[PDB]
Amino acid sequence: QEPNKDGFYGKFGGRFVPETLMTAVLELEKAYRESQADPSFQEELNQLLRQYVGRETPLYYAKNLTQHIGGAKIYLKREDLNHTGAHKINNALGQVWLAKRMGKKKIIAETGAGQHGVATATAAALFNMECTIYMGEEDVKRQALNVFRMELLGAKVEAVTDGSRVLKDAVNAALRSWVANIDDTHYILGSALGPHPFPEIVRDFQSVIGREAKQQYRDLTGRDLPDALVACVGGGSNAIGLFHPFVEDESVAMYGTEAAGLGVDTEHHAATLTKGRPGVLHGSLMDVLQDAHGQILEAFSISAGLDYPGIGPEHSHYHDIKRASYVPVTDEEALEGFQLLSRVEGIIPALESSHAIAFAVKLAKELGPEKSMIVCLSGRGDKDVVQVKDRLEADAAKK
Amino acid sequence: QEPNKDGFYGKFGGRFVPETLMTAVLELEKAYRESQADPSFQEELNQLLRQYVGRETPLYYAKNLTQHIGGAKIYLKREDLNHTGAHKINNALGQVWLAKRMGKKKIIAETGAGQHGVATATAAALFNMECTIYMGEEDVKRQALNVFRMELLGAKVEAVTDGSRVLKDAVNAALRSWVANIDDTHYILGSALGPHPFPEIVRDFQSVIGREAKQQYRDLTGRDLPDALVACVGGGSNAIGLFHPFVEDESVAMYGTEAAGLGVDTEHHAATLTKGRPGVLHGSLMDVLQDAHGQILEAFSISAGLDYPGIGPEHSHYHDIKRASYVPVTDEEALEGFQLLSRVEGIIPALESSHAIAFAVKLAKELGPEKSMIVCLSGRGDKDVVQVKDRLEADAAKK
Amino acid sequence: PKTLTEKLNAIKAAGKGIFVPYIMAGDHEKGLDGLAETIHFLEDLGVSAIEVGIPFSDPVADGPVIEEAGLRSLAHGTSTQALVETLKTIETEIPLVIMTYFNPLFQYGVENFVKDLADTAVKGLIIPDLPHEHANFVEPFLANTDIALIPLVSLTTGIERQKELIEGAEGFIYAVAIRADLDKHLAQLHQVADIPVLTGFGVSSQADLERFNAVSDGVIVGSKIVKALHQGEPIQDFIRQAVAYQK
Amino acid sequence: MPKTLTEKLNAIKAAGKGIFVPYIMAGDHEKGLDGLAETIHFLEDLGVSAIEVGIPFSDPVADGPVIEEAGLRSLAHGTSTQALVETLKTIETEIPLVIMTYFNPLFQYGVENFVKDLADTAVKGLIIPDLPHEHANFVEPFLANTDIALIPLVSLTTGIERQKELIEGAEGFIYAVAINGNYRADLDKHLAQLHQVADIPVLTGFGVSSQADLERFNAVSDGVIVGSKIVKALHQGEPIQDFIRQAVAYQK
Repeated sequence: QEPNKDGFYGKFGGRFVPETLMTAVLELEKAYRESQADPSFQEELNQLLRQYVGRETPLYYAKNLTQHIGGAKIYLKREDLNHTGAHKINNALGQVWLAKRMGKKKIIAETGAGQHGVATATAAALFNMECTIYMGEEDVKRQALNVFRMELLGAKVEAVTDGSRVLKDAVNAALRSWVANIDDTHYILGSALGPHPFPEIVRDFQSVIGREAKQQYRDLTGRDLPDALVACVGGGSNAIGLFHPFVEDESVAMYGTEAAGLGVDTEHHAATLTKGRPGVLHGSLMDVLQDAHGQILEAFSISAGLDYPGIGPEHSHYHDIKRASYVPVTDEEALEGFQLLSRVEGIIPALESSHAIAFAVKLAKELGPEKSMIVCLSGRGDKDVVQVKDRLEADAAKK
Repeated sequence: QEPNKDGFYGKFGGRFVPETLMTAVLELEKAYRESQADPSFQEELNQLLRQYVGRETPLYYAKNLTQHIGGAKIYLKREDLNHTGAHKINNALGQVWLAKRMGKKKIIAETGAGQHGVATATAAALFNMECTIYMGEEDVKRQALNVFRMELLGAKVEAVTDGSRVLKDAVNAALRSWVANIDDTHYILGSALGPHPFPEIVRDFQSVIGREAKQQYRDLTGRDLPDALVACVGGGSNAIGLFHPFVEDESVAMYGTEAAGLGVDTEHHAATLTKGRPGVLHGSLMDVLQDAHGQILEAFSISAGLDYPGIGPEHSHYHDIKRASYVPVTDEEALEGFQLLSRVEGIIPALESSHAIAFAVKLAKELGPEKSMIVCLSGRGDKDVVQVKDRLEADAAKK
Repeated sequence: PKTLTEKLNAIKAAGKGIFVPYIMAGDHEKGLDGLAETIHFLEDLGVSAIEVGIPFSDPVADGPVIEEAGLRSLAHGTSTQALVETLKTIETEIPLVIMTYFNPLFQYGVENFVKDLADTAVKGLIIPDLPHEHANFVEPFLANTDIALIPLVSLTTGIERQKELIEGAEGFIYAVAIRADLDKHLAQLHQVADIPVLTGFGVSSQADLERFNAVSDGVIVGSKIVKALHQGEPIQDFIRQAVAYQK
Repeated sequence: MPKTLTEKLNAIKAAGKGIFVPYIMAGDHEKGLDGLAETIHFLEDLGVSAIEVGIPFSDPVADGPVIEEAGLRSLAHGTSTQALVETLKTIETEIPLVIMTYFNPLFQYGVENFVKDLADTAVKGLIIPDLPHEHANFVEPFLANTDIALIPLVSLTTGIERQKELIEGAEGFIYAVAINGNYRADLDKHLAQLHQVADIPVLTGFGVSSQADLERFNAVSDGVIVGSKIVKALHQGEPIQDFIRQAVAYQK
């Protein structure tokens, strides 16, 4: 099975968590199977995804971008058109709905930049559930606007003063609050990381990306399968949501674009599968950037949503059995893609998705105009206009 | 007809423009009739709105908001889910695609807040056409983010330095450019306010809102027609696009919410149909805020997208023949509607649409649980988060 | 047969060039009280007519110098009603051509505007934002009156469009343009025109006034004269040489 | 066949004495791992039962804020599993040592390499907080026919059936942990129930900051593990020596 009984995708995954947390993830796996056996659960979620989030998102043939590159045809899975403007809402809405079926009343999560905190707070307000988002205090001071967004949606943001007051401390604060209030609180992991069954739950809720693209590509082009799939990779939620519905279609190649930061051979990157190796972190056996003694190294990227040292266990499995390729994409390469898609197609992409766009133009030249690819446009770039404008202005006066 | 050959909806409308501009308007109407006779023009436009913009937008039954108010069922036509986050793109796309049919190569427009500038630049990029957005210099120094947005989309932002350097000067700068280059340039009017055939063209491109909503209401509820329609009015584009497909259904009431600013009885408001009388402005005979000597008064509103002194002539017709009621909504009521929808439904609305939410709350209580209404959620309110945050922090300090 | 048509046809028959200054009502230190002083100043120079503008808050066919004069006039409180009251005390032999955008005229009432100016020197009317397609808002009110509705014609339009706007026109024809390509358009218009044609471009020197006298029947000056009277600059000698120009 | 740690701790229990196990972070010292011998002999001369010795890890999930800071202090010196092994081979002591490490540093070093390199040291136990019972097959096979006991951790709030599943065949001692910390009377009852079904000493790893806390937990279990109070004191240069004397001398 994938994952198997103990939560392994091949050699990777599991639930390497303390016994105090083992009770919560066991209960969560049991409640998850019961929701899969119930047809009324998936039906209510399908209708809400349709009427509230706006699914299904179109598969848009980027005609201008395709003609500009002169290579393979590029089809963009328009996840940027979701309510909230990114894919994260698929997982959070599915997990809040699961929390309602469990009889829970409180929703908690952590965030760094703020994306998962907004998606979680949105899904909680839809279901009239109390929401608490844990942030490191140093992140609260830097994200006053996202803090206002989450409070606008009715959520309470709890600043974590302990430790370094960053995302690493908010994760522990949220996990400790999850165990303490297990009888009425559900913790929503934001990506395809963490202990079993979180990678499986996040994958299935994000599989609406690939299942729609597969049927949309056929109804649109008349062909059977695209030749390649491309998605950016942080923890791996949007990539595995696009890949998994195609995993048994051997002719469809898969590419996950990693954040190479300043350069794969520099001190500031996030290329997990290019420079990392298997280790145990965040309750999962996975590839992770680490020193020779097993200490986790800091990840760097121009896009905050991709600076994670690890990667989902299912992606490490794909990388192991050579089912998917994982390519580094640099800070500057992602900036070109951000500006390119804006003026060529009129779509302002997120800095995360710009890594996929950037590699998309590379792969397009390689495959030639006789092939086709589906790129997951994970999010819109409004949250990144301020950062990009400063970066291009600072570099203008300096060069 | 409506409008007749002279461009009049009952008593309002017309082509009150100088003779230098009449040729551009007469060419526009001629070519527009050609696009209505060619079936491929709609087939192509229908697919792009589907693939690129994201139509059809869902009609969302706001369950929480309906039970919170305790009255009529509230259905939200989710124009906030459009690409670019607003309804303007419906009109910019149709008019640029109309300009593509006319053999034009350059697209121009003016904007104050920047929303129509962004929408026009987005549509021009889609069809690979040159775009210049005329913007008053006082607006350019205050909207650095939207100016960078328009430049990201490949558009040139022409800072109008002549005159008082406001939206009034940008209209002149844009219209002079249109006539001087009429062989290659087309001018995009932002709302349903202007000389014939612009109000008719804008209404028809925006009629996808009410056309989709009529069928979506029947598919979702099994009932025949809603009892009321609510929409905010600036120039009138999103409201007439919701109203017009229902115009022949007498049982459907229509409500347009005007920006009342600090108060209708004060000097800072924008309630055109409440405190205005018929005048001639922007090349059309319409209701407009003016003094006793014909000078056009300045309009004020918390939402800059609604501070227009006049209103589209078809609304003046709707208002005169009692087809639609027009009700004012103060800034304070809209500011509460902004926070109410964000917390109850997890949807952050535009400050413009917050006027519609504010009135829909009142109307839902009055109609009762046995009735239903469709509210046009014209746009999302990410663009308004910064402003609302500062306003809420300023109101707490003073009181 | 109205007064403005015959007054200007005589200037053309006498070999002289028609000269129509364009002032803005209320643009003075004393406001509208200085209008009599301004009209009588230009009368001693022998001008053919006088274009008087009504300041509007949202002008569309005015240059930066004229728009700057309209705002200067709005401060003193100049309105259509206030100008009509002043014109009842204006006594002059020069015909006056009232320029106004349609909304100040629409609010005051078209019929009230005509009836209250019958015994005045108002002989022509220019409404830039009132096209030929909406002449019914004004033309029926000008029958049995001595006020001519001045048509504006764009030289770059088709000749059938021009002959459509000139049919039955009185007073004069106002030629507008969106440099040698215009001379062919303006001469073809003078060919099919029964009344005089006038050019309302930005003439700044004597050479510009003469360049159009070979093809039109006269010029209209505004920016140069309005800016000179505001800044206290010499203009009095420039107007003399323009009137005395022989053709 | 029987592990040494089980027998040594039974002897403390047999003498009517509570088991006292200090918890220190290896490398949390002015001179890093070079201060480990000093700290151990300092605790040995106080007569403690066993010494829990921690391996610092960059992302702990089960330590309190005092121990988390001790791990950061230790990593600055460059403390690694490899260097601790080298240090432990030179440490002579009669006190049994219990390695505390999160699984990744052990996983990178190699569990078999770790066990075999520590064959003739004072290491008698092993605590891996993030290696639950469901993944014990990563370590348990390599501990067969050695003198290193895999210490199981038990959450008191769980069901007695789950707790017994974790205890089955355990050696050394049982590490009772509790979520967070009326409520305190239910802890003593859940803790005393685990003491019954258990066949080896049951040690409390909760908040022990005084002699009253120590004597409270000895009424329902066999001893306590003190970490934060000793780590904070040793680093801040605070007195702790007398607190350990009274703790060791406690007569049940």
